[PDB]
Amino acid sequence: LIQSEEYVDLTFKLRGAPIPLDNGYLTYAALSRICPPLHELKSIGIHPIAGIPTRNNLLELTAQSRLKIRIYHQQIPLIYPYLAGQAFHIGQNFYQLDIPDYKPLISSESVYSRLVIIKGFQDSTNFIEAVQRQMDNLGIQGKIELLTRQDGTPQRRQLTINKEGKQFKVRGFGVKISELNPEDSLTLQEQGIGGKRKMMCGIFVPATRSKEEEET
RNA sequence: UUGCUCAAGAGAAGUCAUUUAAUAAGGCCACUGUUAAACGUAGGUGAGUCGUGGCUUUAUGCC
Repeated sequence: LIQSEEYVDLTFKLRGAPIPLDNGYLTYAALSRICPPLHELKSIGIHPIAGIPTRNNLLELTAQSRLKIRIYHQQIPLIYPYLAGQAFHIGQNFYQLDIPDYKPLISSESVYSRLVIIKGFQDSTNFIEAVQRQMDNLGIQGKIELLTRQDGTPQRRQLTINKEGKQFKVRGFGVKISELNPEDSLTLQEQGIGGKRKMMCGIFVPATRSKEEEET
């Protein structure tokens, strides 16, 4: 019920050809090529693109599909002229961004992260204690829950970094976090957890997306 | 047993051979969607994969 200050969500309407469901390095590299200053930013995150799933491991862009960026509201003039109204290419297709809209950061008792990556922690228990430690660093208190598939197993995801000729394997979990209170909820939403924040993973969102991800 | 009792209009046959509805035609010439305005002030979101790889002190974050 508390709208966070100093942090906003820059949302660009996204249109173009269908894209892989694991954009990650693809979208990040495209934006970095379009926006050189995006590479050197620190406290910025790119939202997972919202669109229905299509065949293979691709993702189809709808009219509601939009590129959303979480950024310090004073750092917008560093990337706005490079992104607002410009176009970026994923693979061989051209994608166009229009004038973005600002969305405030709302507090929620239960928050969700579709993907959390911590280096060197692959099992569930070590990952859980690592996220507890990360909460301890930021001084946030809450109960950690892991998103599960239809079989109840904790859900894992993989990030493919196509750096140079070799392709890289970075993997993590998707967690659901509640019992946060609005202040710590906003703190976790801005700060995020884990690494690879610009890599379309590690940021947070309300638990409605948690249930939606649980559905499929 | 009925002005009746019985009783095949039956056999066979190409409507055929040939013919351009053809020669010619501009839907054409003309039109202003003219003239004027303070944004005042308060309307929200749809979804994968499975066990360390180049930096960096395991850390923990970058590609």
